[PDB]
Parts: sequence; C-alpha cells; structure tokens
Amino acid sequence: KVQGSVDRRRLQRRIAGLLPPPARRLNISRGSEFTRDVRGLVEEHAQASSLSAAAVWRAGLLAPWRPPVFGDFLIHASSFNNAEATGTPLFQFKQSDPFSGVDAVFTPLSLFILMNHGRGGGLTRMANLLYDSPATLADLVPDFGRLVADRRFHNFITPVGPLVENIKSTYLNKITTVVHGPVVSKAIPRSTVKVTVPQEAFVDLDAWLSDARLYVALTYEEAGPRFTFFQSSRGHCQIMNILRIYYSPSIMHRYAVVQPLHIEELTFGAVACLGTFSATDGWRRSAFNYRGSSLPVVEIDSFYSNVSDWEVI
Amino acid sequence: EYRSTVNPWASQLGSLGDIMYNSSYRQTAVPGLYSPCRAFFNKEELLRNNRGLYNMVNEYSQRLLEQPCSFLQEAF
Amino acid sequence: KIHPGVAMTVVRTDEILSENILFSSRASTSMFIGTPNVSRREARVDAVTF
Amino acid sequence: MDLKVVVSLSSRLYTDEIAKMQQRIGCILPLASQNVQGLGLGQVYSLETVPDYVSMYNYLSDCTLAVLDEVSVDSLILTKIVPGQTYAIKNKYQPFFQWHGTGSLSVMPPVFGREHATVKLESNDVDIVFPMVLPTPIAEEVLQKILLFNVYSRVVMQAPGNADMLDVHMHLGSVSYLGHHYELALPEVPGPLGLALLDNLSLYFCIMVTLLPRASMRLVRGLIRHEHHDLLNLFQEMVPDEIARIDLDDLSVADDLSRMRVMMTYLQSLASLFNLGPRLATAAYSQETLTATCWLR
Amino acid sequence: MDLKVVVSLSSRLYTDEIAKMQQRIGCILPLAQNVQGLGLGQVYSLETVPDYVSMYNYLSDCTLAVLDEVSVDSLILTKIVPGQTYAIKNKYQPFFQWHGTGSLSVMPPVFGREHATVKLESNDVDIVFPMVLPTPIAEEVLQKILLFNVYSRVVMQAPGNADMLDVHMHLGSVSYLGHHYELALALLDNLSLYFCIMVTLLPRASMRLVRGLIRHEHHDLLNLFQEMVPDEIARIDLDDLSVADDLSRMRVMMTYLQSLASLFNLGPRLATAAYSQETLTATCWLR
Repeated sequence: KVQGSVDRRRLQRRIAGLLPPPARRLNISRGSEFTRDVRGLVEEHAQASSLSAAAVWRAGLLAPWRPPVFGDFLIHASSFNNAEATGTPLFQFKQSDPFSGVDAVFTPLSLFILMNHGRGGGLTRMANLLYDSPATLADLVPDFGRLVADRRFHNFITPVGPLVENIKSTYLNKITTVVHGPVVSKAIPRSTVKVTVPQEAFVDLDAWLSDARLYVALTYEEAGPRFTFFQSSRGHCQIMNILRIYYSPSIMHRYAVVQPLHIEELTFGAVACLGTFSATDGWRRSAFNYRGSSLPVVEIDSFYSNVSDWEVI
Repeated sequence: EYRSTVNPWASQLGSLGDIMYNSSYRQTAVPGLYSPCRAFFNKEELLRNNRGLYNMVNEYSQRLLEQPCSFLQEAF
Repeated sequence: KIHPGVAMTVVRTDEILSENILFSSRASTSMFIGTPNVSRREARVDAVTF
Repeated sequence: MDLKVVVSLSSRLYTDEIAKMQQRIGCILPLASQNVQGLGLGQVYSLETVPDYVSMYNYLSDCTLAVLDEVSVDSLILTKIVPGQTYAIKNKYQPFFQWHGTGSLSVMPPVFGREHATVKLESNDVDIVFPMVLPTPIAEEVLQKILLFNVYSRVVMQAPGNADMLDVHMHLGSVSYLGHHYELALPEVPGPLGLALLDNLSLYFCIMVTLLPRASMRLVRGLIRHEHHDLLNLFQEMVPDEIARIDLDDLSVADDLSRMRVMMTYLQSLASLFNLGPRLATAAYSQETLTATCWLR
Repeated sequence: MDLKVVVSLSSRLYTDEIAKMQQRIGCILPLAQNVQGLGLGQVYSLETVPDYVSMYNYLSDCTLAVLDEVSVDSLILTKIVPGQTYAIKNKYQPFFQWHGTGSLSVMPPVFGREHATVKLESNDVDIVFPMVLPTPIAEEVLQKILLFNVYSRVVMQAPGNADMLDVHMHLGSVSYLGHHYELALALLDNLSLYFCIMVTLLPRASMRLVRGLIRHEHHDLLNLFQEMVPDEIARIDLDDLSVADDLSRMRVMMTYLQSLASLFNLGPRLATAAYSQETLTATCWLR
C-alpha cells in the first residue's frame, strides 16, 4: 500500500547486471548440440577479442574462487586411525629412504605419543587410547633419539596443513590435505571445512599478553620435546620476539641443569606459521570424543593454510 | 605343530638376525641403500601385514595396494 | 575483628538495565534516503555474495 | 576483496586541514583494525614519550598498512594492503628519495623529524604522523644507525671523561647517501622495547660468538701479511690481540661443518630479526609521474 | 589475466636453439620486453667477472619468470605472481632431487657457469637459468662451496696448514634424504671475504654489545645465562681502541651482517606441494 526505500525492480536489474556469465557447456553427445556450442565459442572469442565496445564490456564483465592445491599422500592404515576428526593438521615426517612406496604423516596425537614415548592431563590418556601402541610410531621414524640429540627434528617435520579428504582402506590408507590456499572440500562437495586443534596443545599468545594467523611451535624441553600451537593476530615479523619472551621463563630454568657437547643442543625449539584464518570468525571450543572418553577441541573455520618455514626461537 | 623354531639366531626378540635388520638397532645406517629382509624382520611390518590380512578377510566376511605377493610374508 | 584504626569509604559501580522512553517532535529531522547499489564481495567457490 | 575502507570522524575537518590532507594523497598510513584515534601513528608516538622508533616500529610491523586515496570533510576513505594486488604509491614525502634503481620499498617511522610527516587535526584531539617510505638499503642502514646510537649514547655517557658526547652525533650524523645527506632525529634514551631488541640481539651475538670459524682468521692474517686490501682499511695494517690469540690452535675439517651449520641457522634467524616491518617489492616504477607500482612482498 | 610476457628475438634461429629450449622449457629465469636484459645475461658477460653478490642482489632486485615457448622469433614466457600456483620441472644440469621438500631455493649455479648458460652464435644474449634446489641441499652446498674456497685461498696463502684429501672426503659430499651427491671444483672468493671480515669483526662487536647490554637488567636470569657461556679468551681487549675507528668497525660490521643474513636467507623462496616423479614436475607457488 505504501512505498519502500528500495524498489525491487532496480535491485533486480542491478543483480542481473552484476551477474557472472554462465560457464560454457560443450555437448559431446550430438553434433547438432555440438555445432551450437562451437558457434557460441567462436562468437565469444570474436566479441571478446575484436576492437570494439564488446571487448571492454566482456572484460569488465569478468569477475577475477580459485581452487587450492591438494596433497595426496599414502599412509599406513595401521599407523593412522580414521576415527580422528577430519580437519586435523597433519605433519609429514620426511622419510630418507627412497625405497618406500608410502609416506608417513602425523596427527598431533601421534607426535604427542612420540614425545611421550621419548620421555599429563586427559589428552595423554586420550592419545594412548587412540593410538594404542607408541612402539608403532616409534619404529616408524628411523632416527628419533639421534635426530633429537642433534636437534634437527624441526626441518624433518614438514606441516602439510589440515586434512580434508580421508578414505578408509585395509592397507595403505590414502589421505588428501590442502597445502596452500583456502581449506575446502574437494571430493566431498565444497561446502564447509573446520580445523581441529587439541586445546591442551593450543594456547593463545594474546591472552597471555592480555587477520588471525596460526603458528605451530616445536619446543625442545630438556627431558623431551613438545608441540604447541599459537594463535596471534600480531605481526608476521614480530612473532619471534614475543614468543622468545614467552619461552624465556622456561629456557634457562630448565637449561641450568644441561650443557651441550660435540656441539649441538643450542637451538631451543622452532616455529612455523601454519597460515591465517579471518579475524571475523573466532575459534569455537568443542569436544572431541573417542569411544573411551572425551577431550576438549578447538574448531577454527575459514582457514587459509599457507605453511611457512620453521624458524628457530 | 612340533618344531617351534628352525633358526634360533634370527627368530628371538633380540637375536642376531633381529638386531642387525630390525629398525630398533638400525639407527646409524644410511637410508639410501635397500635391504630386502627389512620387509621380513621389521616387527611393525609383520604386525601391520598380519592385521591387514585379518581385516581384509574379516571385511569380505562382513560385506555379504602396491604388492599382492607381499601379503603372504614368505619368500620362495 | 578489631578495628584497624583507619576507616574506609568503599565505592562501587552499579549497572542498571533501564528501559527508556524516547519522545521526539513532529518534522524534527529530515531523512534523505539514498537508492541502494550492489557490490561483489570475496566470491567463494560455493556462493557469490553481494 | 574489499579495499574501500572509510574512516568516520566525529567532528568537522576544517579547511585549514583539508588542504594539507589533500596534499597528502597517495601516501601510506597504518591501520588499527573506524574510531578517530588509533588510525595513524600518533597513538603510539606522542609528545609525552621519547621518540624511540622501535615501539612505533612494532606498531607498524604488527598492524597492516593502507593507502590514503580521498579525504572528504567529516570522513575520509582508506585503501588496504592485501597481497597479490599492485598498489600505486606516489613519493609525497619531504625528505626526497629518488627511486632510480627501483629497489624494494620499505616503511619506516618518521625518524627524520616529526614535523615533516605530521598533520595537525584540530577537528578531534588527535595528531596523525605519517610513516616514512624509502628503499630497503637506506632503511636498513637507518635501523643499524639508530640501534648503534641507542646502544652508544649510554656508554658514551657512562665514561667519566665525557669530553666527546658530540662525536657520535656527527659520526653517525646524517644518513649515508650520495646526492644529498639527510640528518635525522636522535633520542638520548632508547626506551623499553628498543632495549628489549638490543637484549635479543645481544642474546644472538653472544650465542654465535661461541662458535667462530678459525679458517677465515688465517685468510685475514694472510691478507694482512699480503697487500692491504681496501676492505682491510679498517684495520690499517694491524693485528689486534684477539685475532692474534684465537689463532694459537690448528685448522681442521671437523669443527667447520657444525660451526657453519649453526651459523646458517642463526644467520637465518638474524635475517628473520632483520626482515623487520612490512616491505614492498617494486616493479615498473614510472619516474615521469613518480608512481611506484608495488605488491606486498 | 594473462600473466604471459612476450619477447621478440632479434634475428632468426636454428635447430639446437629449439633443442635447448626444449631442454630448458621447465626451468625458470629472472626478469628485468627487451631481448638483451632478460635474466642473468648482464652479469655473466665475461668482460666483467661473474660475481655472486652483484648477481644475487640483481636476482633479489628483479622478479622471476617461467619460460614457456620459443618459436622462430617469439619468446613466450610467464612471470611469477604471489597469488596462484604454477607448474615447475627440474630441467637442470645438476639433477638433484625432489623428495617432498616444503621449502625451496633459487640460487645462481655455483656448480657450473656453462652448465646453465646456453649460448647462441647468431644471438649473443647468453641467457642462463639459476639453479633451483631444495633448502637443505641449498644450505649444504653453499657451506660446502664457501668453506672450500676459504680453504683454497688459505692454501694459496700458506699450503702447510690445510690439505685437500681430508676435505674432499667430507666437504665434497652433500647427503640429504638418503641421497648421497658429489660436487667438487672469484665470486665465492669475495663472498668468503665478506664472511671473513664479518667473523673477524664479530669478536670486538660481540664483546662491545654484551658490555653495553651486560647490566641493563640488573639481575636477570636470561642475561646472566647468556653471559655465563661465551669465551673467557674473548672479553678482554676492547677499551684500547679509539672511538671513530670502533664505530666504523661496528658500522661496516652491521652492514655486512645484514647483507650476509639476507644472503644466507635463500632469496627467491619457492614452495612445492605435490611432486610427480614420473613426469618430473611439481606444483609451486611463490612464498
């Protein structure tokens, strides 16, 4: 009966003007359906390349939704457990043997049981409950004690971002991880994705200070190492200083008792940036439950995993 | 059913054939070289292949890969 | 429970969630209504949002 | 990808400031995330504190940057720096730096005086100081000179015979440039976070001094014994006591590998401590209109 | 958006030019279009010495590019955006490795000048492709060539101190991810000299900085623990030197430590995601 601040027709024609063009079909079924598609193709190239108003019209009409790269790995189905969550940040340990048809990756629970086997709360019992034997992952890695003696464990672990597609097989499980770009679902349709980090290995740097990048942090504690995950919206180049300050109350306090030799053991931990999620969406705590018990878990949506290099603290 | 072991120098948990080819004492080795009995004396490979055969047989019972010849952990 | 020999005035803030009454005269301000234009945000692979 | 980010004011930007704000179009400004304070560098560089050039460098490096494109009255618009995009920047800075070689441009706080990159906002009780943009090697030598003064003012003051305090103020002096020399502003006290940066740098220095390669000592002793190289002119044909006494031992192949390996990882850590502040790689700087097209490196 | 760049060659070409672009289609080259200054062909000209720091600062100055096609006169190539991923092969005269390395390097070829320089008698452009190699391979070969040329110049000064057999047993054999590689052999001379003056200036500079920052935090756990470690032989001889020579030493020290820190950082830092052995290609984005 009255007039709105917006007419529907003007908004309708504005949306129709700013609409992307349809993707070009090409029927390989019938030749009568093929000649119209190839005529549309040659007319599209003609009106997109001839020097007239049609070229600049179609050039402004184009929008640039690029698909991210994906990492296809083959891991042992016994060295993995498919009961874990989808969006878990995997860590491909570098295998020096070229005579290896498969590779080996690591969920944080697996390297957590590796650090606990090298030497807690509920997550250590959850990791013992998920991966029942640390001996499997212990003899999966060839040189664990030696490479942690020389402290080059960090460049032998390359983070491959979160896990999205994970099939389930008897032998030789295949996993698919997004490495660069936005996390998204590839085989299962491209709707939504999350990143599950264990909350006990994930601490907020800015809450300790009291975009949104995410940092993976190895530390070499003097009885055996540990991973921790750091979220901070601060600088890409001013993350080393604040984390140096954060690990300062521990380093000499447990480093008074140790002294190196045959020189190694000076590098105290190393840190890479897994990538960035948006400052709009925060991280929402949830619960990760195996069939024995449950564990708190942190969900991070809309990630853009851009894995950097490990940087020593 | 009668002979527990024909070769007592490789079949124990810490015997001679075990301690030079299993990965628990193969830390200071070069990984670029290939060793054919690593598929036979890695304890994790034996448990892995046996569990894989078990769940494959069980999975085909419940219904209704690089090498098939390494399923049976035997040489010829 | 003895007196410390110093008295203390103890201040405290208090937030009251009141519900207010707005009165305004007729023809006070004059709104100028614009006409809306659309845009294109970060178009993802599933949805092209405006 | 949105770029057109307006910043709403709360008072009338008068025409004495509209002229100088339209004078500064195409410059770079740091962001907070808008509110009238915290959008600029006056929120961390005030008149009350010492100009420390590290805490404001921390605010430049922590938060992102933005190009100023239009200044209206009562509100102004800003354009962000998201990577993968080519941003066009005009050289509108009062200490001029000619971009002949068109190197990687680099942000800096106004260490050449507050007065050249400030703008007086009398609409709201806020003053906005613009960051300084200049190529990478001049920026790095400004960093090394300001940390050298921040570590040496205290130790020249610490001597009881301070006959020369003004020696460093001219020795450091201007910045090193061929076409013109540009004097800068020098603070007496380095402040808290500058001293924290020197503390982390001293950490790294004393850790790498535990492993010196002895092989180069023999080469520099030979170059002293040979003709005096022009790079050796800082020694003026003298062997100091330290290099004479670290060469009583022999030269082998055992120590050198682990030495150079931990020197590789510690010099990469020092580059990460000197990859400091956001930088801009530059391609196709057109000098005839003074626009340096840059993407966020 | 067409990221492709077109370059017109001057004259007409011939057969093994097509054979050597088919050899070098997969490998990459830097940028400044102008057919003379395409890549490192203005540093490898023999009328000057091919130096490492000038070529490295040029390579960090200019962008990078993927060669794609060479017709009778055109040079079809695309450049590198940080945005989207392109496909990279090896196609290199050392054929080193790709075993899943998440960090890459682009360095000029220290293994051979002529190994990557391709020459045409009709076209004097002498273009050349810098060696792309993974980061542990990169740091291992730069150590094993820097210490080698240090030892070579030290033997040239005095041969009685250093030998060649025990250094060829170790410093000629890089070994990474099971693979054992072999390499042996001006630019590395001056690069070593910069390190040589930096490691001889690092003692006085180090004691001066720890003497300036020694009692800032008047009882610190961390400062005292970094003071307890280093050399008792080192921290004596500082106060003897004049002011201006000391600060000139520190200034040259800081310039070349920043230069050698950015140089030990691997310059053009590529990053791979999934490498295919049977096609010898991986996907890469700029990082």
